[PDB]
Formats: sequence, structure tokens, C-alpha cells
Amino acid sequence: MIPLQHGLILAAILFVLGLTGLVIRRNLLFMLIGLEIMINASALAFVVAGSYWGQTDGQVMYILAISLAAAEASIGLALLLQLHRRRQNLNIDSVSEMRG
Amino acid sequence: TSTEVIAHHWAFAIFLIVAIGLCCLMLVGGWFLGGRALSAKFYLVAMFFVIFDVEALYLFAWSTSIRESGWVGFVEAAIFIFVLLAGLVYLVRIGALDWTP
Amino acid sequence: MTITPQNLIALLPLLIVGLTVVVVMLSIAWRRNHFLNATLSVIGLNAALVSLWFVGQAGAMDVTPLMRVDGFAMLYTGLVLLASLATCTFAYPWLEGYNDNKDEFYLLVLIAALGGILLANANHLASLFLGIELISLPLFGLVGYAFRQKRSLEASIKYTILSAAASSFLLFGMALVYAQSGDLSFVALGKNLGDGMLNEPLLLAGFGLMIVGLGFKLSLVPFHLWTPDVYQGAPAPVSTFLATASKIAIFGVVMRLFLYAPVGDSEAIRVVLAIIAFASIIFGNLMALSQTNIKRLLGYSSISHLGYLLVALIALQTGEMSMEAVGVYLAGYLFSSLGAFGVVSLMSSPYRGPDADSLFSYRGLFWHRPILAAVMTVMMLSLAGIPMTLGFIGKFYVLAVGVQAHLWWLVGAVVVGSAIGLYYYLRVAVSLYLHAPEQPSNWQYSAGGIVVLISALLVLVLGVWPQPLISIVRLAMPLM
Amino acid sequence: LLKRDPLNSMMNIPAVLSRFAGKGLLLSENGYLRWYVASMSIGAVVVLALLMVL
Amino acid sequence: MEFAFYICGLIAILATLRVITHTNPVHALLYLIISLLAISGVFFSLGAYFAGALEIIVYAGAIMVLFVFVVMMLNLIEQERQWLKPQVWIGPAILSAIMLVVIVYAILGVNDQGIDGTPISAKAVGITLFGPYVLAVELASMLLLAGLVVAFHVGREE
Ligand SMILES: CCCCCCCCCCCCCCCCCC(=O)OC[C@H](COP(=O)(O)OCCN)OC(=O)CCCCCCCCCCCCCCCCC
Ligand SMILES: CCCCCCCCCCCCCCCCCC(=O)OC[C@H](COP(=O)(O)OCCN)OC(=O)CCCCCCCCCCCCCCCCC
Ligand SMILES: CCCCCCCCCCCCCCCCCCCC
Ligand SMILES: CCCCCCCCCCCCCCCCCCCC
Ligand SMILES: CCCCCCCCCCCCCCCCCCCC
Repeated sequence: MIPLQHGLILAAILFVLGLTGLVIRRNLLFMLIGLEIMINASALAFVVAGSYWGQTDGQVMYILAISLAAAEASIGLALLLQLHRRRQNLNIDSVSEMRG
Repeated sequence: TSTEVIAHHWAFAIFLIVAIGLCCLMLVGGWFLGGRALSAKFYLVAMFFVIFDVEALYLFAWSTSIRESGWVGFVEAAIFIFVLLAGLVYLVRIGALDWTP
Repeated sequence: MTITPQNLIALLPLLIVGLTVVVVMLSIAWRRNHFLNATLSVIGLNAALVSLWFVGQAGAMDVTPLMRVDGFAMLYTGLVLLASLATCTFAYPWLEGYNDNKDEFYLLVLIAALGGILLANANHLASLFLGIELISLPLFGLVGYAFRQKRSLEASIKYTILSAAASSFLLFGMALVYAQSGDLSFVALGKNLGDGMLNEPLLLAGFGLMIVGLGFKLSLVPFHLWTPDVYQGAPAPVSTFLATASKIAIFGVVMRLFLYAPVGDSEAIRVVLAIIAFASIIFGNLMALSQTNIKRLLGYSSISHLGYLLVALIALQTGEMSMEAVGVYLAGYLFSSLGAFGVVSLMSSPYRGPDADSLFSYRGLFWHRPILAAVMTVMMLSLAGIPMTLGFIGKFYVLAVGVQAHLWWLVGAVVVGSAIGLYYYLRVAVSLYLHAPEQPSNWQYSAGGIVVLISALLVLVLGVWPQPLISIVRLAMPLM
Repeated sequence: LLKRDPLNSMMNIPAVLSRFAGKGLLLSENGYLRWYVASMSIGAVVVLALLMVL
Repeated sequence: MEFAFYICGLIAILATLRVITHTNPVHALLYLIISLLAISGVFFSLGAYFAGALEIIVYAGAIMVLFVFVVMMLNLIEQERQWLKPQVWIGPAILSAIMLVVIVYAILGVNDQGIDGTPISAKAVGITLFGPYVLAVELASMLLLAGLVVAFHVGREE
């Protein structure tokens, strides 16, 4: 009764919202937050695709996606803690000296 | 859709809204009535909780279908839990799970 | 399908690398011994190579709905394992200079080798996604292993953020493809489309998002800007492992995906990949023109060489020798980048600390270390495509595959980018034999030295005499 | 009129073009992570539009 | 089931829109938790009961707890509000809008027989996970071990 198209469009909306939140923010924490939004949107799209076909594979890919999201959130917050404890500044544009 | 399942859906929804409304009304009556006049170990503990929670979800999914998975599934969960215990042992011996050094 | 005992006899490198991970981790939990843990890592990788020989005694079979093992998979597994062994060998003097925990580097290197093996045997979208994450996140650890170093922390943050974004793009594309196809197997990606309806927009857009993620992973233009910063900031053995193992494993699974997907011979994806290959070759060669940093220059070089690989990939279904060309090119590129980033590793070893500069200064290298200057020159000529080297044999293979498929724009791009490459590679080599104005004693440094000399001897011998490697790659046919 | 080899200069013109193009392309490697993410999204837009056109 | 799906999707979209524009980190994380709860409600509308339970348990109950922990220990760019003035988000917003319109053009035009909403239980997901998905499970434990090792190596104090 629910269209697959509507669930896919909802996942796409959340994905592009996470992408623009990733781009527009100088603070690294909001960049990590936008990354979490994008990966949650991708997992939602996999759930919609799996539930449309009546298959278990969508929830399995969802489980793999949230395992990835947990590990990436852990690593990114470790890197953010390192940046804050070595520079006392979460500005990502200051971490830019390698260029050319 | 049986009558019992929609009765239970209605009961669950009413349970939700009565609980939330009771708490909100409790705080509303509290405010409206009366007379006016860190170390990195926290991050590591939360991170360990997240990782072992995802492993716990895999074990959750195994546990509900033991009779439909056979001894092969037991072996699969055996290497899974062995790697989990190896990681836990690793964290214990390196001092990661040691609040007091 | 389920698992048989013979399926376990078609799974040994994965199990060997995983058991090496567990054993090294428990040995770290016992004590913090750099020598013993590094040795356990290299014995585990060597045993995985011997396990590859043992499964070469066995046949080719589909071990899961996920995995498929054939000679294609064994060839790419061997390339990944050789890259990992070289990385550990270069990492030991570097980690000897590193005044912190050292064996976690080996644990992450082994875990990334496991992900490379998974990508080498992947026949399924779930396995491809898992292998990509399994080579990516240990590289998050390894690129910023020296997180107190400001350049390494910068490279770690850049690679972590950008690879998380690319993983999101790839996962979203996989979800859209599964929404269309209804099956995550490689062979079913377009099976439910017939009568010329192969160009369905949802399948194409899903493959486009996967192309964005994979082309980030392959340093393809315009997902390439991370490459010089991440290459320069990362530790030099980590740069070696990234440039060799990650790109080889991801391009192998991309080769398999475009081989068994029925949507692989759509004209739209072929045209988009042709544009990406053209831009990658030209942009990498042009951007490496005025580089005085060897690591950034090798990043741009990696962009151009993956453009050549993409040119070989486009001629898959039209031609026949495309996968053989990819194998020969991957062997030559593996040995060349191994030797190049190996010299970068040993001259930057031991690790001098987070505050000291890691500048290379290759000018005048002959007058204080002649043999490493000779090996750097040999690999510079190999990446240029000089006929006395196996890099030319790969260039000749991709040129033959572009001529056979009449990809004349890509052939002209190869020639022009080759000329620009000649300029900057020969500048690097003649700088090695220039005069420097002004400016070890172990056996693991000598092990890294003999590794880069062995790679030079292999690239020179297979440049003059390429037939053994050609016959090695040719027998590695997959289950068609 | 022909003491400075004009044909040599006209054949050396592609080297000048290559140097100019490389110097122009190196400006996009400014080192900003936000621009790297922006360029990834721009390339995603270009790839998706090209695939939808064909 | 359609009613709950549409309200939860709308709540998730609205909460994400408040997430990417807010200035306070704790408030943004609270809106992100709200969006995760809405996404779990969407999962329960589709019949993926295990996915909704996992969206509350693992995403809102573990990962966002980690983000919240990091923000509290930071005790935290905020003052100028760069992302609010149109001269900063003029480009990225229309870029994301173009990407979204191309993606939803690809979405519109596919076979859509509708979602039945029949519950795919966690038992069947477990049978699949511990049937034809052995290497996904073992290598996912492997991946989480890798992430744990990386995050301890980077995030410890010393
Ligand atoms: C007659 C027409 C039909 C036949 C055509 C045949 C084509 C192949 C044979 C002709 C090739 C001509 C190449 C001309 C440039 C040769 C290289 C050169 O002059 O390099 C010198 C110059 C470096 O000078 P320097 O001042 O030291 O640099 C600044 C830093 N110190 O270097 C530089 O500034 C950078 C050099 C970059 C690499 C060289 C340029 C390559 C361009 C593509 C070449 C392929 C052919 C394209 C079409 C050519 C015209 C038809
Ligand atoms: C009221 C107007 C809006 C007011 C403001 C927003 C309030 C919250 C709105 C979202 C949550 C409630 C949505 C409405 C649910 C009502 C019940 C319902 O529709 O149940 C249908 C279905 C029953 O299950 P099934 O067996 O599939 O039945 C289908 C036909 N027999 O149900 C299902 O299949 C699943 C039922 C939903 C999933 C469980 C509940 C999720 C709750 C998510 C909360 C998110 C955070 C909210 C934050 C609010 C503040 C911003
Ligand atoms: C009915 C009685 C059955 C007895 C034998 C049961 C076990 C047989 C099959 C064993 C399969 C083991 C699979 C292990 C996979 C490990 C993967 C590790 C990846 C790193
Ligand atoms: C096919 C490979 C061709 C290049 C080989 C490079 C290594 C050869 C062995 C070392 C030779 C060094 C010669 C240095 C000469 C320096 C002369 C300076 C004064 C004019
Ligand atoms: C900036 C560097 C640009 C390099 C461009 C190199 C171009 C080389 C020449 C390509 C010629 C292609 C001709 C194609 C003809 C196809 C005819 C088809 C007939 C059916």
C-alpha cells in the first residue's frame, strides 16, 4: 500500500540534506553529523528496497550499514577529539596547509 | 487484520498518549501552580558500548532462530563470539577498560 | 547456497588472515613486543600466500551467494598479500622510530589485507560494500597512526571524512540498484531488463553513485583532490599500502562487477567512464608537472595510472584481452609503486617524531645512497612506460586494448599524458643524479632495501622478458 | 628574421600550454576539505546528469 | 501503515532540516535523535520490525549517545553563524537540489507494485544472517573490531 518510490524519495531527501550539512559547516562536529545523516539515509533506502521485494536482504544490508555507521562515528569522534586537544579549535578550514 | 490486533493497536496507542500526557500535565501543573519569589575515558567507554552493542545485535538476531539454524549456525556464532571475546580480552589487558590505572 | 567442507577448502586466505589478526591481537594482549608481533603478521601473510597455492591446487567455486573464488580471485589476492607484506616490511623501521604503540599498525594492516581479499573474491553487492569498508577504516587508523603529527592528522581527517561521504554515496547507489533489480548478486544487475531496456534510469543512477564512491577510491577525476594531501600526510608505508593494495583490490572488484553485470555493456556508463579516464590521465599528468614533493607527485601519477586502467576497463565487453591487460598492468603498477613508495619509506625511516619535517629531498640521492637512486630511477622509468620496464608492457597492453576497441580518444590521451609523464618522471630521475648542496645499520632496513631491489629486478626482467607474467595472468580466467 | 628559429618556438608552444594548464589545475588543490567534499558532490552531479542524458 | 509512514517521514525531514542549520550542538543532536526515532517509525510502517528496533537500540541508543558524550566533554565559529547568510549556502543548497532532482527523476519511472507491509520478523532475518550470510557476519565483526582498534588508538588521552 506504500509506494517504493515514496520511500526512495524520502531517503534521497535525507541524503542530500546530510550532504549539504556536510558541505556548509566549518565545524568538524557538524560534518560528522551530516555524514551520519547520509549513511542513515542510505540504510533507510536499503530497508525500503528490501521491504518492497519481501526479502530479508534489505534488513541485512541495514545491519551492515549501521555497523559501518557505528565504526565511522567512533573513528570520526576520536579524530575530532584529537583535533580539539591539539589545536583547541574545531575549524576545519584551519587544517589546510597541505596544498599545491 | 483481526479484531484483537486492532484492539491491541488502539490499546498501545492509548497507553502511549496517556503516559506522555500524564507526564506533561504533571510538569504543567508543577510550573503553573505555586508562588514565585573531562577525560577521554568517557568517550572510550561510550565507544566500547557502541561497538559491543552492534555485536550484541548480531547475537540478538541469532538467538531467536536457533532451532532453524542447526549446528552450522552454532559454529558460525562460535567464531563470532570467539572474536568478540578476543577483542574484549585485548581491551582488558591493554588498560582500555581500566578506569583506575 | 550453504557451506560444504570443500567450500572451506575454497576459503583459506580469508581464514588465515583472520586467525593472524586474532593471534597478533592476543599476543599484544600478552605483551607489547614490536618484533614478535611484526613477525607474526608477516608469517600470517606468507601463510596466506601458501594457502593461495593450496587453493590453486583446488578448483573454482561459488563460496556463498557472496563469494566466488577462481584464478582471477587468486591473482588479485596474491597482489594484495604482496602489497601487505611489503607494507609491513617498510613499516618496521618506521615504527621502530615511532615512540608509541606499534603493533596496532600491524593489526590494522592485516585487517585491511582481509578486506582486500574479500574484494578480490567478491561476487555480490554486500561483499563489495563490506570489503570496501574493511580496506577503508583500517586506512583511517593507518593514515593517522601518527596523529600527533599535524600533517598526518590532516590527512587522517581528510581521508576519513571523504571516505565516509563516498561510502554513503556507494551505499545509496547499491540501495537504488537493489530497488530496481531485486537481487544483490552481480549477475542479476540488469537481468530483469530485456528487449533493449538496459538503460533504465534507476539502475544507471545507482551505478552512478557507486561510480562516485569507487572513483573516489580509485582517485579518478573529479574525485581525485584528496590524493596528494592524503598521500603526503600519511606515513610512507601507509602511502605504499594505500596506493598499491587499495586501488588494486577496488579495481579488481570493479572489473568483476562490470564483467558479470548485464548493465555493464550499456553505452551511457561506457561514455561516462571514458570521460573520467580521459580527464584522469590528462589532469594527473598535467598536475604532476611542477611538483617538488615526491609523494604528491606520486599521487598525481596514481591518478593517471588509474586512468590508464580505466581505459583498459572500458574495452571489456567489446574486446577479449581486456582482463589480461588489467592483470599485466596491475602487476607492473604494483611492483613500480611498491618500489617507489618503498624508497620514500626507507629514506623517511626511522620516524623522526611529530615535530620534525618528513621532507624527502631526492636531489643528489646517488651521492649518498647509489642503489636506492638506481631503483628510484628504474621505477620512474617504469611509471613513464619506457620499453625496458614492465610499465611499458602494461602501457602496450592497454594501447592494444584501446586500438582493438577503437577507443582513439583514449589512445591519444594515453600518448599525450605519457609525454607529460616523461617530462616530470625524467625530471625526478635526473634530479636524483644531480648534486645535493647539504644534508640504518639494522637488518629490517636491509629487508626493505632487498624488497625494492627485488621489485626493480622483477620490473626490469619482465620488461625485457614479459612472457612468464603474461602466461601467469592468462591462466587466471574466472567462471564465465 | 630567422636567427631565433621560429618553427622551433611554434613547436615549443604546446610545452607552454601544458605549463599554463598545469598551473591552472593546481589551484584546485588548495587543501580545503570542504572544497574537496564540494568537488565530490559536483562530480556526482556531473556523473548523474551525464548518465541521465544518455 | 501509510499514515504512520508519512508522518514519520515528514518528521524525519523536518528534524534533519533543523539539524543541518542549528547552532547549538546539543540541540542539533536532539533533533537528530528525533529524526532517528521517526526513521524507526518508518521502518515499523514498512514491516521491518527488526530494523526499527535496531534504529532505536543501536542508532539512537548507542551512536547518538557517543556524539552526545563527545559534545558534553568538549564544553563547546558559533558566534558569526556563517551557514545562515545566503552568500555561504547559495552554492551547496542548489547543488544538493540539483542532485536531488536528478535522483528523484531516476526514482520516477520504475516498477512500483507497492509495499505489502507484511512483517519480516527478526527470526527470518536471523535465519538469513546465519544461513547464506556467513561471511558478512564474520567480516562485519572483523570490521567492528577494526573500528574499535582505530578509535582506541586515536581517542585515548595519554
Ligand atoms: C608537426 C605536427 C605533426 C606531428 C606531431 C608530433 C608530436 C610529437 C613530436 C613533437 C613533440 C613536441 C614537444 C614540444 C615540447 C618539448 C618539451 C620541452 O620543450 O620541454 C621543456 C620545458 C621545460 O623548460 P624549463 O624552462 O626548464 O621549465 C620551467 C621550469 N624550469 O618543458 C615544459 O615547459 C613542460 C613540458 C611538458 C611535456 C611536453 C609537452 C607535451 C605536449 C603533448 C605532446 C604530444 C603531441 C601533441 C600535439 C603536438 C602538435 C601537433
Ligand atoms: C498526530 C498528528 C501529528 C502530531 C505531531 C507528531 C506526533 C508523532 C507522530 C508520529 C508517530 C505516530 C504516527 C501515527 C501512528 C498511529 C497508529 C497507526 O497508524 O498504526 C498503523 C500501523 C499498525 O500496524 P499494522 O499491523 O501494519 O497496521 C496497518 C493496518 N492494519 O502502525 C505501524 O505499522 C507502525 C506504527 C508507527 C511506529 C511506532 C511509533 C513511532 C513513533 C515515532 C516518534 C518520532 C518522534 C516524534 C517527535 C515529536 C516532536 C517533534
Ligand atoms: C548436523 C551435524 C553437522 C556437524 C558439522 C557442523 C559444522 C560444519 C560446517 C562448518 C562451517 C564453518 C564455517 C566457518 C566460517 C569462518 C569464516 C571466517 C572469516 C574470517
Ligand atoms: C634501464 C635502466 C637505465 C637507468 C639505470 C640507472 C642506474 C644505473 C647504475 C648507476 C649509474 C650511476 C651513474 C652516475 C654518473 C654520474 C656522473 C657525474 C659526472 C658527470
Ligand atoms: C588536453 C589534451 C587533449 C588530448 C587529445 C588527444 C586526441 C587524439 C586524437 C583523437 C582522434 C579521435 C578520432 C575519432 C574518429 C572516430 C570516427 C568514427 C567513425 C564511425
